[PDB]
Amino acid sequence: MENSGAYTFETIAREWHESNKRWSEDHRSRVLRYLELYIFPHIGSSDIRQLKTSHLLAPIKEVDTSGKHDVAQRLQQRVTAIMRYAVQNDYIDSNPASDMAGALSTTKARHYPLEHHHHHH
Repeated sequence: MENSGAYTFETIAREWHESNKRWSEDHRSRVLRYLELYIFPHIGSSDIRQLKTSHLLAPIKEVDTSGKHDVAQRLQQRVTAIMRYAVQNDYIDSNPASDMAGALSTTKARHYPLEHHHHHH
């Protein structure tokens, strides 16, 4: 990229998103403000190349306590997914969130998983 910058956590989310995995992206342009603030509340002082383990989940637990606990899962999935691409691009080397809120309540069976091979742009 000629214009050096925007290498942050923001653009990495766009990278896999532009292949279109989910909808409602039109709204996200504005929602980004609300999202960034609440997804990185106590951890918004760190760089993408310096993420930590599930200790950062503590402030996210706050909204969980409000009874809106389902949103926390929707939030965490971003950092969990992106961090996997981060490891696949090997620019973080290690895996800070190896679990990150693994097993919420009701565990399923997952009989013959498919989530082990994915490649299509």
